[PDB]
Amino acid sequence: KEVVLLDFAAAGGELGWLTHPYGKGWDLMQNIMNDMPIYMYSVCNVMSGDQDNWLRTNWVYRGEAERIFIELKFTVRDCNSFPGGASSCKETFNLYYAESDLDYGTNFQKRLFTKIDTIAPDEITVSSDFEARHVKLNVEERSVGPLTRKGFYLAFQDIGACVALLSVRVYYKKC
Amino acid sequence: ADRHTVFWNSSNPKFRNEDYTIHVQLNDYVDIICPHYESVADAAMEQYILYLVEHEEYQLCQPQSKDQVRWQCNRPSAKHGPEKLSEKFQRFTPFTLGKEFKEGHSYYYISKPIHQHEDRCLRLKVTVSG
Ligand SMILES: *[C@@H]1O[C@H](CO)[C@@H](O[C@@H]2O[C@H](CO)[C@@H](O[C@H]3O[C@H](CO)[C@@H](O)[C@H](O)[C@@H]3O)[C@H](O)[C@H]2NC(C)=O)[C@H](O)[C@H]1NC(C)=O
Repeated sequence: KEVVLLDFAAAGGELGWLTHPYGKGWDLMQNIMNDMPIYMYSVCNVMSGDQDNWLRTNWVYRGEAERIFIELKFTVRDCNSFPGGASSCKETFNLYYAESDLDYGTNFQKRLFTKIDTIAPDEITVSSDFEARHVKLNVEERSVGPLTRKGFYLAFQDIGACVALLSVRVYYKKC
Repeated sequence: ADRHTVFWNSSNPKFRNEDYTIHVQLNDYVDIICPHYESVADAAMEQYILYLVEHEEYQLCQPQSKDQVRWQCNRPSAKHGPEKLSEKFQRFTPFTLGKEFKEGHSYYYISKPIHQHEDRCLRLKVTVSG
């Protein structure tokens, strides 16, 4: 059975994740989907060249977890669909993590983070998807293990992509 | 310096002229702040559906469809503070249900009360300069 350690979509936008650099990259956006109020972290700096934007989750107490499974749901926009569209447009983002004994709070040092994987969309959102109000929601899962320290963070690095993160779910399997 | 605050309630005098318009730059935020209380009776607490609409629906002060629902002020006494719609005036979204905002254009919000008196039409014009 799955024990849930983190569930963004369930938190009703109360989570307040740290972004870096201060007030530049990811933003908490709000919207209506399926007649329900939802939140998302999104970033779309496709015109501005070299991007390096970090969204860090709050510290997650590990407990008895050894291998954690990370479920991401997100959209990614077609680099072709930008009137301008510099060759600095990307269609991936990166998933990182870091283990810790204590919560560092507002401290964020990227080089403490280890890359888990590049996250790529199966389904790209194309310009026609806009007037059709069609949400193509990608689902990607990764796992990291064995975890050893008292807690851990996840972080998401944007490198110049147009992404909306709707869901982040971390869990372990007991037995 | 960067974000604009609008108190969305029928006591806000700025709504009285129905010409209420705020001027923003690209990437500015507008924080629409729902009616909030900590005691009048539950029935007396103001509740709204906010819509983001085209000029014509703004003129009529009436939504065209469900698709235009932007947010709901249906938590008038939430312990965590007032309910809040934070709209960033981005040029581009990754989210296909959200809106894109362009320099030189104007955008329009209207509301309807949730099962309550509409004494006056509540609307807002947001103009992006540049
Ligand atoms: C309906 O809209 C009113 C504005 O037209 C709003 O009143 C405003 O209330 C806020 C916060 O409660 C005040 O903001 C200030 O609060 C204190 C006052 O010293 C300080 O922390 C700060 O200076 C802060 O800016 C506004 O001053 C106040 N404006 C007016 C005209 O009274 C109402 O609260 C809204 N009503 C409901 C039911 O939500």
